[PDB]
Amino acid sequence: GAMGSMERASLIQKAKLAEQAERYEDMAAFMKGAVEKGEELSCEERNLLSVAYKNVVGGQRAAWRVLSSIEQKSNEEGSEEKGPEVREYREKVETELQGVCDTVLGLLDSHLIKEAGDAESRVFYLKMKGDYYRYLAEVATGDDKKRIIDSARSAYQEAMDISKKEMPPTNPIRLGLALNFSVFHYEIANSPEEAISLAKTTFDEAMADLHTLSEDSYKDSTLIMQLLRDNLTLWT
Amino acid sequence: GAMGSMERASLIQKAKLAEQAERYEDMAAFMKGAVEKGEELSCEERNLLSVAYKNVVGGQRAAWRVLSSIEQKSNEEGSEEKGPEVREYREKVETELQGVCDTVLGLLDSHLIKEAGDAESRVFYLKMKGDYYRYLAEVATGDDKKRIIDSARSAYQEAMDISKKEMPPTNPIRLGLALNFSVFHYEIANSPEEAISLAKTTFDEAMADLHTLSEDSYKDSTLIMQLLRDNLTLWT
Amino acid sequence: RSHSSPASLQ
Amino acid sequence: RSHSSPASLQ
Ligand SMILES: N=C(N)c1cc(-c2ccccc2)c(CCCN)s1
Ligand SMILES: N=C(N)c1cc(-c2ccccc2)c(CCCN)s1
Repeated sequence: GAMGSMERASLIQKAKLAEQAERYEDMAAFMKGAVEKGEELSCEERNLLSVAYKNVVGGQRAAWRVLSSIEQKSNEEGSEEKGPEVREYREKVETELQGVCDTVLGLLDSHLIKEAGDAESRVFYLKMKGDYYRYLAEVATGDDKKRIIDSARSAYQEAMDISKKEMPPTNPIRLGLALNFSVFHYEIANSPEEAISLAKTTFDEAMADLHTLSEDSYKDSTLIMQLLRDNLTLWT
Repeated sequence: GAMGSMERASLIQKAKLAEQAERYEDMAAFMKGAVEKGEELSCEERNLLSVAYKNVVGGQRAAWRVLSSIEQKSNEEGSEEKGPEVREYREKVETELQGVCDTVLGLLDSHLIKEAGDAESRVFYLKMKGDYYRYLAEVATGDDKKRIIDSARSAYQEAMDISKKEMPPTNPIRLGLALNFSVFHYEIANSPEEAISLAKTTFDEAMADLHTLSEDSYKDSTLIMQLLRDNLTLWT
Repeated sequence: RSHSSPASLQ
Repeated sequence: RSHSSPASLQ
């Protein structure tokens, strides 16, 4: 890799600079280089990895949705033939997005997940695995879409099982996992009732545990709880 | 070039799709491919070329300013030594920015300017030449900075001479050129009085010609006039 | 569109 | 920072 010659600490430092400069492709390349040093990642470093790739894939997803919409309009009754260009360009963006998802999944498989023993690291990485399979599912058609959906589900479910046994109901990693699994149910798996039930139960169990928290932890947990509530308002 | 196999019309179409998707690096690559077909560009196509590269270099300039500021703070009295990483990463972004500017300048020199005979195309391209030398000047230090500044000045001056002879004072290309030359004077050439004088004279001469314009042209001209006024408010 | 988690969690 | 021209001009 092009980052093989740079010190691990320098890659981390530069990822933080790239974040400040809103250079998320650079940030992701630096964090990929850091992962490939082979050492486990601290909490802060896991968060840098996630921020970098979420921002990269976020731009790709937004672009894909714009293009896919134009393409669907182009395939309506009464629309003019404009050639293969819309499809080609949507496919170009789609392929780049799938490449980023495959890169992230490859880092998780080689070897972040297998070395992650603490609940906070293991749940974080399994949630990431579910998320990037979910992003693949958003663009999937044809004969592997069911398997991609099942891969997302399986990762989220393993993360949920650990989180419920090992973390309090207000833990922000647990909350963000449940939030994203509920989105999977609603948006990917055609299971809106499951999504609503999960969001409700997650919110209520967190509410009942807020009394145990410091002011700063209360702010972290309630921020994610509000996202659960926002989705419930959208979905009901 | 990687776009050599794609039709000119398809490149233009995809540049417009890339704009809609906010994929400005793609947009620029498509428009570079279109220029390299060797045909002159229409007004709409010149605007697509400029939008694409302005957005690309705009992100680079914003990132460079963030990094350069961090670097200057790191070189204050009492700041801790943090190694070569800030400088290295600022240099990486700077080199990428210079590469984009050199690419644009290369397209203008090979062969957009020499084939541009109408005032609207020639002034547009010479203004672009001044702009991209100005962006180079923003990051220049050492022994060629004076020559880069003079290259910007020379391009802007040739464009100004044509625009004053061949275009009305409200023409939006003429106005945007004068606006950017005034910014050059203020921000690059250490000539704030020249900047203020140019902005004032440009604004007043446009004001006196607004009566000749349709409603739609009036909107185009007054939009740029307001930028001249905004700068005058900042500068005085 | 549904809201998903922010990238940084503590 | 000073304002410069928008990229698209007619
Ligand atoms: N540079 C970034 N984006 C972040 C860094 C960290 C972090 C900093 C120290 C220790 C552990 C994590 C975040 C925690 C998440 C907040 N909700 S975010
Ligand atoms: N796709 C874009 N960004 C633009 C396209 C055009 C244009 C469209 C038809 C004919 C000439 C120019 C612009 C003019 C500039 C407006 N102030 S902007």
